[PDB]
Amino acid sequence: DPDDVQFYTIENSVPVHLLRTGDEFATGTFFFDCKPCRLTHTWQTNRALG
Amino acid sequence: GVGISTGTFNNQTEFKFLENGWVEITANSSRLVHLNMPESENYRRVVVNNMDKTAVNGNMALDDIHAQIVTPWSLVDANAWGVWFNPGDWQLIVNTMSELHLVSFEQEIFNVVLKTVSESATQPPTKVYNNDLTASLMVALDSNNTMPFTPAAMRSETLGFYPWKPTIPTPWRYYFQWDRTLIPSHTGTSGTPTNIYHGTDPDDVQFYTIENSVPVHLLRTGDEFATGTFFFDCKPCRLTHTWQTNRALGLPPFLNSLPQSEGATNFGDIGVQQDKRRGVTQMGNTNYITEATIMRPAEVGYSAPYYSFEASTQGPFKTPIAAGRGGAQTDENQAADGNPRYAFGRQHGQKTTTTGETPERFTYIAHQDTGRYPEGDWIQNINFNLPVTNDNVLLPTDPIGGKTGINYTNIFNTYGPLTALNNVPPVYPNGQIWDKEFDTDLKPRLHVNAPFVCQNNCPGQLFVKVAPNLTNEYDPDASANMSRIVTYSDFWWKGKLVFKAKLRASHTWNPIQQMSINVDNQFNYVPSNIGGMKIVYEKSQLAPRKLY
Amino acid sequence: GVGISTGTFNNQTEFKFLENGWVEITANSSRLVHLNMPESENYRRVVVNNMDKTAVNGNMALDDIHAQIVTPWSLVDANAWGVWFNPGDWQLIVNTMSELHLVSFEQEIFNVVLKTVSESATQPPTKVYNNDLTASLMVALDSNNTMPFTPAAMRSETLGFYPWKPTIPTPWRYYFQWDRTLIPSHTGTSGTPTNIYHGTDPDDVQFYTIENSVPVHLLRTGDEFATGTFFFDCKPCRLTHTWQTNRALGLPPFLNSLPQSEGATNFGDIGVQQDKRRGVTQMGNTNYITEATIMRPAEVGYSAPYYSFEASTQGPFKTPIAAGRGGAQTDENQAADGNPRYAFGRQHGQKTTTTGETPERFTYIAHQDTGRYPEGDWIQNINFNLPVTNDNVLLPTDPIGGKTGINYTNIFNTYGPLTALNNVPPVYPNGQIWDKEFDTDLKPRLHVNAPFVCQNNCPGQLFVKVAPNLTNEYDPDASANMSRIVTYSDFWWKGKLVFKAKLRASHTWNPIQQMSINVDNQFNYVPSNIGGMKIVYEKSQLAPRKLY
Repeated sequence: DPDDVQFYTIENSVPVHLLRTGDEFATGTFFFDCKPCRLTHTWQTNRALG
Repeated sequence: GVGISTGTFNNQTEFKFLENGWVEITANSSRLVHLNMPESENYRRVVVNNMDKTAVNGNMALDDIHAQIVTPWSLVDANAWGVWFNPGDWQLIVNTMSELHLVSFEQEIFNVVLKTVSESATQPPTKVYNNDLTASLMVALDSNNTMPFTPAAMRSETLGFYPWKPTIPTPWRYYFQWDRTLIPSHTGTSGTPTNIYHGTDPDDVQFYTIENSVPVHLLRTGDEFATGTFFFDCKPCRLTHTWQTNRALGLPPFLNSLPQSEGATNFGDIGVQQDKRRGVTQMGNTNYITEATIMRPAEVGYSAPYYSFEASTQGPFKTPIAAGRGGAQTDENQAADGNPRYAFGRQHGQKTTTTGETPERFTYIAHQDTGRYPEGDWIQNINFNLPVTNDNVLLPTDPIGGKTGINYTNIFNTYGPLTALNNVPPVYPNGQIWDKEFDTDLKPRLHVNAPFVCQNNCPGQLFVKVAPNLTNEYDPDASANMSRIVTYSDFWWKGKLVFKAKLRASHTWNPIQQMSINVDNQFNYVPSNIGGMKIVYEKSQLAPRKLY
Repeated sequence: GVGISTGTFNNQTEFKFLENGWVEITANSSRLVHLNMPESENYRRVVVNNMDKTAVNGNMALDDIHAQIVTPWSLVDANAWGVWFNPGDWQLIVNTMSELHLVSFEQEIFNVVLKTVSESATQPPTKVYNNDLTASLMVALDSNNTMPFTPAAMRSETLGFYPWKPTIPTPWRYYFQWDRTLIPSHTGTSGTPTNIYHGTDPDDVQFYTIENSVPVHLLRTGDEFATGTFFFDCKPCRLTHTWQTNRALGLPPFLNSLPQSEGATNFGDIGVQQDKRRGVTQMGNTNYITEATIMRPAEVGYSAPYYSFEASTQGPFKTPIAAGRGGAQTDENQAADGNPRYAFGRQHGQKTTTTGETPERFTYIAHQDTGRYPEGDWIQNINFNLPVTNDNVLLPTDPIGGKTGINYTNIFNTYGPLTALNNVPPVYPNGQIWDKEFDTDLKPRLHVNAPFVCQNNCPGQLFVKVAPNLTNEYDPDASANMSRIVTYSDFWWKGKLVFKAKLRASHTWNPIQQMSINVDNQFNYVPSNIGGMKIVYEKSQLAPRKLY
């Protein structure tokens, strides 16, 4: 579907870095936004409530 | 005063660009409203019983039985896109903005006029129109939103869409509780299914009057009225559509062989045995990793029962769906459920000069691919032995209940904790703009009739009425009907809707889909030699957006 | 240094909305340029004589005789739309802005590399590529604009249009004065018309060298170069077209009779005898006031001689015209003069994967109706007796000079003090962006090749060259040819063009013409399975503007 068409190129969208031996690159620190993950499992079924 | 105008006409929409690509659209709309005295000056409690029509087995969906309160007041409703923007403005919004924010609303009544028709029943019976200088128009703004909410757009009863054409308000009426029972049947259902209108549960009874609830304003020519500014509370509306299906989420398979030559048949090829590939699935008992099989993060869209009528305390009703289909498979011919259909008149799009009383209509096929092709669906036994065997598959083709025109997709529902969907797109010009949330403990995730639902606060409705213009004879204790001087009023209504939009940015190499005039639609945007006008509907989330 | 990059790749175009609907577009373009050592290390003075071809009577327009100076330097030219914007960006500009302002330009050379090809003439003769770490690239920026201006876009010799495809600069050459005489003739012209290349007027001689005029920079890997920011001086470019002809200026005639019914034949009618109407004309001896006759304020467009070759000191040349035609009458078939034609290669639009050396081409038919249908023209004797008599009319049909394929329109010129025209519209992507004004006392009102002419100051040209990589043997007094080590260089070029645009506003009820992708053009904006790419040209003043 022509209205669903999206051709993306890296070159046109992100700044590109050329690194030679002497160079290096570093992303800085990114902080996430996420609810915590539980490390425990539950075992109670409707049959075991109350 | 008598010879002094109390207002200004303004139907100019202003676009004021701010910083960081934010525009502030302020839509001005002005109309001349014509209003007649009421049929009666009473509240009427009426029942509609078309039992005769449902009396035919197989016609239940034709049910119209209801009770309602008929009031001597008229409703001034301006909540439909067509009231505020023209084809020109819509193009601007839709082609260049990426999100819409409804900010506020204001309306005012000015340049009120009341005349009285006097008939000089002559040879050729004549009638003289005279100004009633001391007569009053009655205005009531239910700002505490006391009265039940009745969006006139679901009946194509809003103000009209053209600034140079006078309009009229609608007679205000609201639903009154009733109890009705209707058992479905079909062509050749022996007997007569119960079809009963039981009446009213007394504990569900609520009779409302304007007079007892809202402060009423009497305006004479010299007067004017203005609502102040109401601010809405609503999440923004996106002006872009999504196109990615579960089938298009994430990393595609790495192709071990790429076309060497151009050619519509020169495909590339994954190079690995479907039962020898790496990756994740949720088919614990299979080694086949295919695009239909590989794991996706959640599900875009859901399956819901189709042409499903449900029944509660007051008759059957159609089960609503958040998105229909259309595209590769549905056009007008590949007709489905979920797509809305709009019927309307000369004041809202039907060609002006057209003679004939058939409404003008259209089925809206959005652009966000979030629906379903039920025909492509299949259930299959968990053993997953593959060229599946007729009795380890349920196809949209096998009949359910032994009905040959019913399959499991009509009763199917795949909504669940992984469902992702989008709110409804705007329908220009016949669609409603905002809607009142339900005062229900748990609320609906969306409304299929307006992209904007105001939660905590909505503008109240505006009611208008010619006050009673009595004659010399008037006896309140007569069981007769009050006799009035034939009075009518014309007033100017001016409304102001403000939006906030954000400008779109290109992100792909390729161009976007834009609304544009062309040799085939051109004549839909200009008058006829007769001055006939029409307002063809348009789509709104033309550009794509990535879902993930 | 050796292991240190001296630059950054950037091909991102930013759109930054300001106040009051002004955007500031800043186009970043980055390419990898490949460059070879020069054929020779000398300036060469060469003449091109295709006398043999013009030797055929009736072929004068096929003339190519010229003299030029061939230089050991290459030109880095980035002045073509396609270098800075993609189909995506163009859509944004063109559909939503109403005027364009070219503000500045900057370019820089980084990450220079020089290698030397060493051939190990083996069985299968081999060649090793090695880095020449101490070798230098030579850069010269003629910022005082000393050298003669040579826009590489008139030869489709600009940097290429795709950021992921390496490119190359063009060998710089410039015109050297010559004197030539060619007498026109035709098929069957008895004899041999003089066709002489006389040589050079000594007082018109100007031999220029880069070395003697611009400061030259030697850059080694560790080096980098950057032009600073140059600001242009140019009137804004309109992104809208005009459509009104002399025939559509001002108050139309009042119609005394209007259609009563809709119908493509239900016309309205002026109700007054053409010789009995009021109004103004410039036909002092007539009482007929018609739409072709009534007075207009000035003239929109002008008539100029067509397929007119003029001759001066150096051969014949085509007379240029400010606008061609096309529309109601001209399409590819209704082919005319004034419309430009573009021929180009794989680096600038011709499909990448296409085999074959025929250039890719296109004739640009603008959208501003400011041209002429010479076929509709007529001269008529001043007595104005009306059904004009064959000898009181000169029709585009009667022959001039007794030639049957020539009429007065081919020699006609109606340019004068009432002429109103518009500058040339932008041609994406093959068109040139800016041009240098002529250092002439009186200047041209426009340039038919670029919408932007910088008067007082233009950015200077950028010249590049591999410096000589000599071998052990080198004798400056030998009449031979200097022997060099086969060296070549690759460097990254980064340019930055800034524009200022204004956002458009709707002013009509009806929508505008917008650029949009569709099922027929869609595949022109995405790669092939082969990775073939193409860049179809587009139009730019899509929306209308009122002239008066």
